[PDB]
Amino acid sequence: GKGAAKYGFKSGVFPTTRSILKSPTTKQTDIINKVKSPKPKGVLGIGYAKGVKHPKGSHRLSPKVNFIDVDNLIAKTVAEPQSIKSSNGSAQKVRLQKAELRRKFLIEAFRKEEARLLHKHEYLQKRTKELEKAKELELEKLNKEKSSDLTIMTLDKM
Amino acid sequence: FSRRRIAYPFYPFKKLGRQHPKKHDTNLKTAMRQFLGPKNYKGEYVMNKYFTVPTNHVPNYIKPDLERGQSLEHPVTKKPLQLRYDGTLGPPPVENKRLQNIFKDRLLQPFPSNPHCKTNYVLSPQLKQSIFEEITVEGLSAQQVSQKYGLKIPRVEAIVKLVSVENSWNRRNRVSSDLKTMDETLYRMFPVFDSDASFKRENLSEIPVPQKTLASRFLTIAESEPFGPVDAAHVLELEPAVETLRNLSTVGEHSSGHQQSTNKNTKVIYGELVEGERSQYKFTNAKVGKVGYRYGSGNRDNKKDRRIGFNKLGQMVYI
Amino acid sequence: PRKANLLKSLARGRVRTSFNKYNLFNLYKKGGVDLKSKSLYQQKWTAKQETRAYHGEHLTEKRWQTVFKPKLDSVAQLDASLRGGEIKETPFLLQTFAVLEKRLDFALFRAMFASSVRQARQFILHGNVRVNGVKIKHPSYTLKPGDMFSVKPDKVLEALGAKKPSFQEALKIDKTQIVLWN
Amino acid sequence: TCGLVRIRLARFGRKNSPVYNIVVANSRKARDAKPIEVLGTYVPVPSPVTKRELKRGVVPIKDVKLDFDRTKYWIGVGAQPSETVTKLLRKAGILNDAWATSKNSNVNRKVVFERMETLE
Amino acid sequence: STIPKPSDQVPDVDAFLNKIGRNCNELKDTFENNWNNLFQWDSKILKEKGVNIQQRKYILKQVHNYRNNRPIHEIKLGKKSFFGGERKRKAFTAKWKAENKQ
Amino acid sequence: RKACRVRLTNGNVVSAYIPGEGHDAQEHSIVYVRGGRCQDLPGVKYHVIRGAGDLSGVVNRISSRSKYGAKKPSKS
RNA sequence: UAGGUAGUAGGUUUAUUAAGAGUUAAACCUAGCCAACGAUCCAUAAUCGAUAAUGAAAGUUAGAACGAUCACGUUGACUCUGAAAUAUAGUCAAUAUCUAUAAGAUACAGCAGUGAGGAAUAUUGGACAAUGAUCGAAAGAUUGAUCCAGUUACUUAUUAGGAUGAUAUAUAAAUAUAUAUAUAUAAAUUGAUUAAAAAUAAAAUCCAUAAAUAAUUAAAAUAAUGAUAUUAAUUACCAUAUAUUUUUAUAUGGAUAUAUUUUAAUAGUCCUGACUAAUAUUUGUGCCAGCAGUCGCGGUAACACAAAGAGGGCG
Ligand SMILES: [Mg+2]
Ligand SMILES: [Mg+2]
Ligand SMILES: [Mg+2]
Ligand SMILES: [Mg+2]
Ligand SMILES: [Mg+2]
Ligand SMILES: [Mg+2]
Ligand SMILES: [Mg+2]
Ligand SMILES: [Mg+2]
Ligand SMILES: [Mg+2]
Ligand SMILES: [Mg+2]
Ligand SMILES: [Mg+2]
Ligand SMILES: [Mg+2]
Ligand SMILES: [Mg+2]
Ligand SMILES: [Mg+2]
Ligand SMILES: [Mg+2]
Ligand SMILES: [Mg+2]
Ligand SMILES: [Mg+2]
Ligand SMILES: [Mg+2]
Ligand SMILES: [Mg+2]
Ligand SMILES: [Mg+2]
Ligand SMILES: [Mg+2]
Ligand SMILES: [Mg+2]
Ligand SMILES: [Mg+2]
Ligand SMILES: [Mg+2]
Ligand SMILES: [Mg+2]
Ligand SMILES: [Mg+2]
Ligand SMILES: [Mg+2]
Ligand SMILES: [Mg+2]
Ligand SMILES: [Mg+2]
Ligand SMILES: [Mg+2]
Repeated sequence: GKGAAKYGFKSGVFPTTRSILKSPTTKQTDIINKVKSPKPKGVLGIGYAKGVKHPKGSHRLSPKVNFIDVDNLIAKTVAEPQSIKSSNGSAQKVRLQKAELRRKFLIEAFRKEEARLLHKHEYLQKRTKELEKAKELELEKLNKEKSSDLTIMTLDKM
Repeated sequence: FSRRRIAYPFYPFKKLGRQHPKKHDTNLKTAMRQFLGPKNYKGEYVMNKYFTVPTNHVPNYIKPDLERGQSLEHPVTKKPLQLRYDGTLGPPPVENKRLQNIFKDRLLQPFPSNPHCKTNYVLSPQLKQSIFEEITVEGLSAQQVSQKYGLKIPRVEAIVKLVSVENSWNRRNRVSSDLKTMDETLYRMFPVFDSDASFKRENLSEIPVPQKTLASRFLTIAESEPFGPVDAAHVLELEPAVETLRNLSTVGEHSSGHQQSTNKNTKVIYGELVEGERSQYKFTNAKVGKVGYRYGSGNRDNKKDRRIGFNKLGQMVYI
Repeated sequence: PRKANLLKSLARGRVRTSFNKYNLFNLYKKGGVDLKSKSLYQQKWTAKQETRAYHGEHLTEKRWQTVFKPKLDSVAQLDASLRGGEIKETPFLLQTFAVLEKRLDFALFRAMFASSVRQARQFILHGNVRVNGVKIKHPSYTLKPGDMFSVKPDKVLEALGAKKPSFQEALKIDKTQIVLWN
Repeated sequence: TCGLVRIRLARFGRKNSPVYNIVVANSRKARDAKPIEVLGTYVPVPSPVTKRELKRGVVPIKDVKLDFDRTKYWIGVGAQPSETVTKLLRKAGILNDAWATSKNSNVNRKVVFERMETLE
Repeated sequence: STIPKPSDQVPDVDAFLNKIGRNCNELKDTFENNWNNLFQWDSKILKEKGVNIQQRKYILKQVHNYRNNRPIHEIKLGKKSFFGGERKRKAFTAKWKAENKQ
Repeated sequence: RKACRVRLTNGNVVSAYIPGEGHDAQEHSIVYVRGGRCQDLPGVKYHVIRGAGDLSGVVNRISSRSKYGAKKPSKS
């Protein structure tokens, strides 16, 4: 009970939620540019510098983030029935209907997940802009010179 | 240093003396008899002033100190009586000037030892009917009615609901003569609420005291900075008390400015049913990570704080 | 629920939540709790005795200790200086037993639908009460603001009414009345 | 049902008073063990109804909390629901009649009123 | 509610009872040869008539099958093995080999 | 004071004290030993539970019966 | 427990598994690493939480119950199969029992039970009706998983009655409303003769009740199948009904020379010198018998030892 406060006074544990999209999508050019941004090579350096030999049998540069495309993922995973068939049989009818429904749900899920991530990044940026404006506004509001300050002694030339 | 002590009356009373062996009486019992007076064949104590009930809208509460253990008076002429050596009642030799004039606060105070407790005022049926008509027929807002009569918004809405029940009982003649007699008796037993009387009027500016405010905080500013309620509220990260009270005024169920549209954001799917079915599933949208019975949740069933609830039928259940 | 054992005793002199004649005399002859010449523990014990004898005498102290809430409640008046005059001190500590008045039995007692909390509990158990139109048989039911509760008129009449004498007793009183009239 | 990923119910509550939890769990795991995901709750006991409101025409209701989007995703990626979960999901509308069986054929039975969505 | 008509395979209650199987013959007296009773009695009435738990459940299941035109017959109850269940088969087979086949 | 030298089942030998008015403990008697020391006796560190094992409860004990293994007299 | 480590510390090779490194196997070179902020050794021990206890809190404790993570299924090693076993499989050894005396069978830490060790810990129940698993195309079959019930106050939570109540008998007829009803004669348990009580406590009266009864034929589950099972309320007759969250009023139907039938809750256990709530007083014993967590009681004289009467907690 003592530790439930850190998590909201709620007892027990849920399973960790897992991501619909396991890797960053290609349309997130923001994070693509972030990863391709120049890599620090100094006091806070992230990798090897010029003139230093990385250990034999090791890759000097870190691997490449596998950016995925939603359209490519859908194409590889779920494919339309390119060959149409005469579904006269009962089992054929049932299984075709099931496949249709499953494909629709999966494609909808992937599309909505990508949309959600994009909206999330945009909303985060908008919130950051609002907070920066609020910071500047509050700082200048406190910086405004109020007459009541004259009743505080000041050794300015001192 | 403590000891057991029988709760003898603080006021003087005739104690026991030489009692015939087969009487086995106690000073407590003799004090009881002196307080109650003689018991008539009807099983009544007409002598005791508190035996009956008032009919002049003046509460009749005990005044031990004021009366100094003299609860016996004449039933009809309402004159004081006191026990005599010979054992029969008689008016006191000297009048008690404490009882001749009592303050209104002590008149309403029920228990001598507690000055804070005070009886509440009974609303007249005329006032109840007027408030009913003004809230339903005239459409006047609950805030307006509360401001008009001095009553609190919960009380006025409560009386609206109660008078609705009373009207239904009247339509169906459920009220009876015995209930009417109780009505009259307990109406005459309590004082009436007078809206014209300011000291009678309730206060309409009471707000709950929050935890953040309960704590004491002290701020050091130069001897010329103005500092007001808005600044204090900002420092405490709270909204002004005026905003808090204005919200309270509008919170009323039937009061103005009520809004509870939040739930309108969620999705509900009432499933279909066919002939012969006994129930209907009502699915509702949920959010992963915030739904479902949790794993490893504390089992309080064997502890002193196990939760208990009541279902719609009123049945006791373990929640 | 504690069995009713020596509730109306004159010697012990504890004021109960009832309209009984003996309780009335106890309340009459008690001149307040005597805290003179007592240590802190003794003062606390006497206060506990009296306050528990009145409030919730029918709750095992083990249960009352759980029901007890250390947080008291108060309401602040915003027009205190505006009205003018002298300002009185808020009796916070009188809310110590305020957690018990949200129960159904105490609600009936305060509403004067029963002569005592015990009779209110019996009424609830026997099933002569309803809360918001639901027959509630559990005295420990806790109400919420805006709730409505009703009691049967016959039971309320019995609680706030005189006793019905037996036939022979009534005949005795009527014989006496005959003698007086003649 | 077949497959190593299944959508089923795990019991909770007390003796003589159950409440199930719709979850995605490996077929290999225990019934009440921690699943991959918890989709919703389900109270088999219908909401009680008073005699007057029966003659009014009110029907008992069974609460089934559920997250439609993630149920869609899990039934799209190949999870096989257990028969009871299938009845719940189909009756809601997440699944269709393609999951029905000859043993349960209610299409021919008269319908009182169809499903409907509401923004409560 | 609905009472299906008899057929040539099952002209009457005795035919149904014999055909369902699982030693249901002794229920002759309980059902008294009343087709309407057979298709109108539920587990409550069967319990007060004294049939066993398995017997009543089986009878109701086959009654539902017939009412829905599904096949009526006696289905396998399920035996362990000649050499015994898995948890004892190794020992029993060793003993059997030694004592009969040497 | 009446005391006894007793060997527990665990193997350790200790000295216990027999409370009450009179006792029937003898050589090679099966008894139950609990904690608690007789203050006025140096060395003793345990008590024997009256009413358990072969040690009978105190005779004609009507006050604090449970502490001495005495059964309530019905008298009814 | 003051020096430990020789694949030990690096570098090197080539085998080896999908993949790494002294990780195995080789070579192969350097001397190197860990150490008084505690190495190496030796004991003890299954870890943890959004779990339980405690505290104002930092913390301390537990690791039974609800869930995660390890390691085992008599003990030790090794091998198939596999994507993953040193598998509760095989193979050969250790014990300890059986019957087929044989490349024998079995190790209950799965359920229920039996001995034994303990202060101490249940039923050799019922059903696959529900949720899951395994086989099957299905029909269905198997589940000591699981769901129920049985023992056990081990722990919680509910009810386990409540108004009134200090006594009985006897007094002039020889309806427009009385009312402080008085005299009397008796009776009166245990203490006690007054602030010394037990005690409104008993009986008594008035109302209630889950009390054999009397229909639900609810819900757990529906296409069906209910172990639990003698499962919840309103009535002393049921229900459509004029009453829409509202004992419900209409002598509606068979039986009646207005009710004849209700039945009903009975606490134990500690303590009263102070810490520590308990003043109403007595009897016995007389450094003995005996109390006691601490200070301490008991020498005829005990507020402490055994009582009796009162009394204080918890229930
Ligand atoms: Mg004291
Ligand atoms: Mg299959
Ligand atoms: Mg059950
Ligand atoms: Mg000592
Ligand atoms: Mg005892
Ligand atoms: Mg090594
Ligand atoms: Mg290598
Ligand atoms: Mg080597
Ligand atoms: Mg060390
Ligand atoms: Mg160990
Ligand atoms: Mg720990
Ligand atoms: Mg555990
Ligand atoms: Mg530990
Ligand atoms: Mg266990
Ligand atoms: Mg192993
Ligand atoms: Mg073993
Ligand atoms: Mg092993
Ligand atoms: Mg093996
Ligand atoms: Mg076992
Ligand atoms: Mg033993
Ligand atoms: Mg135990
Ligand atoms: Mg079985
Ligand atoms: Mg309890
Ligand atoms: Mg006497
Ligand atoms: Mg059924
Ligand atoms: Mg003692
Ligand atoms: Mg000393
Ligand atoms: Mg003592
Ligand atoms: Mg004593
Ligand atoms: Mg006594």
